[PDB]
Amino acid sequence: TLSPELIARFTAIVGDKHALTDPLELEAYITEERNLYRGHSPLVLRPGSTEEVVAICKLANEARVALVPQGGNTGLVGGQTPHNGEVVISLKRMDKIREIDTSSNTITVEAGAILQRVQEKAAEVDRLFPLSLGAQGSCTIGGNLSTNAGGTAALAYGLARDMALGVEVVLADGRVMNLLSKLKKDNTGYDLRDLFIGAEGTLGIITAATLKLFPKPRAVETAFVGLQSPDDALKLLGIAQGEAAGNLTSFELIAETPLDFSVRHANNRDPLEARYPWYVLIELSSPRDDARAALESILERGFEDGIVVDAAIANSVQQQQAFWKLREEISPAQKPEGGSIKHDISVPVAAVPQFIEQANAAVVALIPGARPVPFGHLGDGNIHYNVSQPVGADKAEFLARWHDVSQVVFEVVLRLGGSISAEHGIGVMKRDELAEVKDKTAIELMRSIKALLDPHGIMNPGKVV
Amino acid sequence: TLSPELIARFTAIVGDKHALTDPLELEAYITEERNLYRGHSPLVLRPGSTEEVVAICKLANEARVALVPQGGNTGLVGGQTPHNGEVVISLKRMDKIREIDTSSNTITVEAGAILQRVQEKAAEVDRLFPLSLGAQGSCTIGGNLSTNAGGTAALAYGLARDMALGVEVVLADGRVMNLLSKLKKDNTGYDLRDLFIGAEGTLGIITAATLKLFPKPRAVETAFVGLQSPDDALKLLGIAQGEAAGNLTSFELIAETPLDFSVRHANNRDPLEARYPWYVLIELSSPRDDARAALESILERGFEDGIVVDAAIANSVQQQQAFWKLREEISPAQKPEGGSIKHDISVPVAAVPQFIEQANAAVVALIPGARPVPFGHLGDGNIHYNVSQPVGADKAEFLARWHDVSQVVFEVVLRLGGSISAEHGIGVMKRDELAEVKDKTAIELMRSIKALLDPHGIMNPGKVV
Ligand SMILES: Cc1cc2nc3c(=O)[nH]c(=O)nc-3n(C[C@H](O)[C@H](O)[C@H](O)COP(=O)(O)OP(=O)(O)OC[C@H]3O[C@@H](n4cnc5c(N)ncnc54)[C@H](O)[C@@H]3O)c2cc1C
Ligand SMILES: Cc1cc2nc3c(=O)[nH]c(=O)nc-3n(C[C@H](O)[C@H](O)[C@H](O)COP(=O)(O)OP(=O)(O)OC[C@H]3O[C@@H](n4cnc5c(N)ncnc54)[C@H](O)[C@@H]3O)c2cc1C
Repeated sequence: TLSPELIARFTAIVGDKHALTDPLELEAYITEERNLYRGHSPLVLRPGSTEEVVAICKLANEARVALVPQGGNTGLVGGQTPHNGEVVISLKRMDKIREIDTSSNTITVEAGAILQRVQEKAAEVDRLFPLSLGAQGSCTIGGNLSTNAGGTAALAYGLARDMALGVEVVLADGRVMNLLSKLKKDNTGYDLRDLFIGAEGTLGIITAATLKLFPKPRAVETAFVGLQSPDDALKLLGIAQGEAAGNLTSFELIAETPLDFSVRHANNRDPLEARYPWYVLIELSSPRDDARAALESILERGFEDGIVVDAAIANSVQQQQAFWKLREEISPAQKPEGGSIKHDISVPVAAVPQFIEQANAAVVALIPGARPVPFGHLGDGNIHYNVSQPVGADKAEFLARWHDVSQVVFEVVLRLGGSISAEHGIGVMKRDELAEVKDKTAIELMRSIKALLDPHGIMNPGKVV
Repeated sequence: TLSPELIARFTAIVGDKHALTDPLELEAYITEERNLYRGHSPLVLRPGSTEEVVAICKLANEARVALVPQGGNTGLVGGQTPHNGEVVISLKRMDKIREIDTSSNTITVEAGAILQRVQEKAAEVDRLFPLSLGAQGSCTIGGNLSTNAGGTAALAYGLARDMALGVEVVLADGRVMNLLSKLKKDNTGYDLRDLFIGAEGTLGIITAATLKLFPKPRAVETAFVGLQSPDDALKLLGIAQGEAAGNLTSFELIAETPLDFSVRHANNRDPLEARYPWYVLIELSSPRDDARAALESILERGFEDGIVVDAAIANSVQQQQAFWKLREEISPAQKPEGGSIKHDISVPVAAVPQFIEQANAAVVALIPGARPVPFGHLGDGNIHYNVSQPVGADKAEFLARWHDVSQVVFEVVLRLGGSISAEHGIGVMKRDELAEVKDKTAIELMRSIKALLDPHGIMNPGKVV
C-alpha cells in the first residue's frame, strides 16, 4: 500500500484538513451513486489550486503513485473510482468562477465548479449556459469536459466539447498547459484542447476552463405529441428541424411503457386523452416571442401528413413543468417495476426506428416477456435503451443476463453504424469492448498518445485504454 | 534530386496520366495566385483513391521522400507549397460526393470535393452546407478541414471543425484511420478527429470526411448600418445577439476607408445618404418569415440607445446582392490604392474596439500617413487588419516595412489575448512566431505528437512545427 512518507508529503502539499485517510471520510469517494463498483484508496486529496495539483503530480510521477482524478463522482463507468490503492485527486475545492465577460460571451471557471451553479451565474447576467444534464446538482465542469457530457438540448447547443473555448491542464510530469482563451477563431497549431475533453482524466488533470455563454431565450413553448411509431416521430423531427432550426431545443421520443411507469409510480399526469404507443416531447426556445407560432406550424404539418394523432401544447408554466416532470422521472419510475438492464447508445438519427425495432425483437427473443423501456433524444440519435424484467420474474436472475443483453444490443448498434457509449464514456466498464469495436489505427494512436502523455502510467491507469 | 527509380514507382501507382513532371504542368502546383512563395518539385501526383494514397505513403516513408498534401492550392501561409524538392500529393481527383443522408443530416465526401459543389449538392436536397469562404470555387473540403477554415457566418454555424462528424486519414506509414461517422453523440475513446483538423497536412492525408447538413433558411434579411465607433458597433452586436441568437448569420464591421475603396474602385453603390466613419453589414437568416421583424427590432433598440445613426434595409434581392458585392470586393479594391500590408488576426469580441484603436495609433506612429483598412467579423472577433500605403509613397519602400508592422500589430494582439492567425494558419510563414507566442507545454506536445505520427519527417515537413 501507500507508505507513511508519501502520505505525509501529499498531506503537506494540500494541508491535513484537505487530506483524508479515515475510512469513514473516504467512503464518499471510493463508491458512487449507482453502487456499480466498490473500490479502495489509502488517500483522498482536495487541492485548492493548480500550483498544488502540479506539486501533487510531480511527486506522484516520481514515486510511481497512481492518481484518480475525480469531480462530482457521478460518472457511471467506474472512471473516477480508485480500484487499486490509488490516490484520489478531488477537485471539489477548486470551484471559483473567475470571470464572466458578457460582451465576449465567455465564462472562466475552475474544474470543480458545479454545473448548476455555473448555469445560475450565467442566468444572473442575462445569459445561458446550455449544458443541462441529469446530475447538475453535483457534477462538475471538469467532469463534464473529461467525459464530454451531453444532454437533452444537445441537438441545439452541442456537447461539452462545443461549449469549450479553452482549458488549463496539469500533466503527469507536472507541466501546465494553459490554453485558456476567449477566442472563437484561433488557428495557431494543433488542437490539443479537444484531446483532453473526453479523455476521462487519463491524459491529465483539468484545473480550469473557459466556456461559451449564450443568449437567454425570451420564449419557451412545449408540447406532448401522440404518434403510432418511431418512424412517424422521425418524420415529425424533419418537420421540426426545417421549421425551427436552432430554436428546436428538445425532441424526445418516449415509448408508452416508460411514460406509463412515470404516471403510475412518480405521481405524474397522463398528458393526452387516450394512450399512444409512442410519444414525442417537443420544446422550442426563441429569443423573440414567436416560438408558439413555430410549434403550432410544426404540429399543423404533422397533422396534415397524418403523423401526429393528438397533441397538447402547454398553456402555463405549471403545465410545462408537469410535462417535464413526467420525462425527468422516468428513470426513478423504473425501480418499483423491477430489475432494469440499462444501456445508453447512439445510432444515426435516420436509423433510430430500425434500432428500436431490431433491439426489441432480439431482446424479447433472448428473454421472453422482457419489457423494453426505450426513450431518448431523437434529434441527436441517443436512445436510453433499457429493458425491465418480465412481470413476476426474479430480479437477481434477470440482472444476471446483463452481459447477454449487451451482446445483443451492441450487435444491433454496430450493424447500424452506432456507438456503444453515447454519453457516459468508457472508463473501466467498456474498456474491453472499446478495443474490439474501435478502428484499429485509431486505437493504436490512443495507446501511443497515452504512453506519451503518461509514460509512468500514474494518470488514472486501467481506464479507456 | 528525386531519382528516376522513385518517379517510376510513384507513377505506376497513380498511372502516368496522373503523374506530372513537365515544368509547364508543375507550374500550377509550385506557386499560389498571390505569388507569396515560389517553390520547386520534381513530381505532382493526383491519386484517385485512398488505396493509392496508402501506396504512395508507404513508398515515401521507406525511401524518405517528403510529401506535400495539396487540395485547391488557395492557402495563404505557404503550407501547400513544396519549398525543397518534395513530391506534391494533389487530392483534386478524389472529388466524389459519396452519400447524402437528409434524415441524419450528414454528407460524406472525398477530400478533393470543391466546397462550392458541396454547397450546391446540399441545396439540391433542400439543405444547407453553411461553410462559406472567398476561395469557395477552388478550395476543397480536405483543405478546409486541414486549415480549419472559417468565414463570415462563423458566429452562427461555426468553423470547419464544427462541421466535421468524422474523417478518414492516411498516415505517413500508410495506416488508414477511418473515423467516418454520422453520429452526433459518441464518447468512445479520445477525439483524434480534431487533431487532424487544423494540422495543415503535417500529421497525415485526409482522404474523406462526413460533414453536417443544416436546414435551408426560408428568409434572409440584410441591412447596412452607419455608426460613429467600433464600440457602438459592439453594443449593437449585443442587441443583435440577444434578439436573433442563432439566426444572426453576419455581423461585419467595415471602416470608412475600405468602403470608400470598394465604391470608387469596384463600381459599388454607396449604401447610405451620408458618409460614416464606421459601418456594420448585418444579415439574419431564419427558417420562418420572421427575419425582417427581428432586424427591425434590432435597429430600433440601436436608434433608441443612440448607437445607430442611419440604417438601410435591403428591400430586394438585387439590393442584398448590391450590399454583399461591396463587402466581398473590398479585397481587390485595395490593389489600385497602392501597397497593402495584410494581417488576419483575432481578439476577444469585447476587445475589438481596443484593438482597432490601439493598432491604428501604433501603425500611424510607425509610418505617418499610413492608411489603416480594417474590416471583419465582429461576432467572432476576426479583423482583417490591413494597412495601405500613404498617398504618394513608394510602393516597394512601403511593402519593405511588412515585418515592422507585424511586430507592432502582434504586440497589440498579444496584450489583448488574441491570435496571430485567426483563419489562414501557420504553415511556413508564421512557424517561427508560433514558437515564440504559443504556450510552452502546448508547443512541446505538438512536436511530440508530430514525431509520433511522422517519425521520418515526410508529412509536409518544415510547416507548423
Ligand atoms: C442521475 C444521473 C444523470 C446523469 N445524466 C447524464 C446526462 O444526461 N448526460 C451525460 O453525459 N452524463 C450524465 N450522467 C453521467 C455524467 O458523465 C456525469 O454525471 C458527469 O459527466 C461527470 O461529472 P463529474 O463531476 O461527476 O465527474 P466524475 O464522476 O468525478 O468523473 C468522471 C470522469 O471524469 C474524470 N474527471 C473528473 N474531473 C476531472 C478533472 N478535473 N480533470 C481530468 N479528469 C477529470 C474522472 O477521472 C472520470 O474519468 C448522469 C449521472 C447521473 C448519476
Ligand atoms: C481569395 C481567397 C479568400 C480566402 N478566404 C478565406 C476565408 O474567408 N477564411 C479562411 O479560413 N480562409 C480563406 N482563404 C484561405 C483558406 O485556408 C483556403 O482558401 C482553404 O482553406 C484551403 O483550401 P485548399 O483546398 O485550397 O487547401 P490548400 O491550399 O491546397 O492546402 C492548404 C493546407 O492544407 C493542407 N491540405 C490540403 N488538402 C489536404 C488533405 N486532404 N489532407 C491533409 N492536408 C491537406 C496543405 O498541405 C496545406 O497545409 C482564402 C484564400 C483566398 C485565395
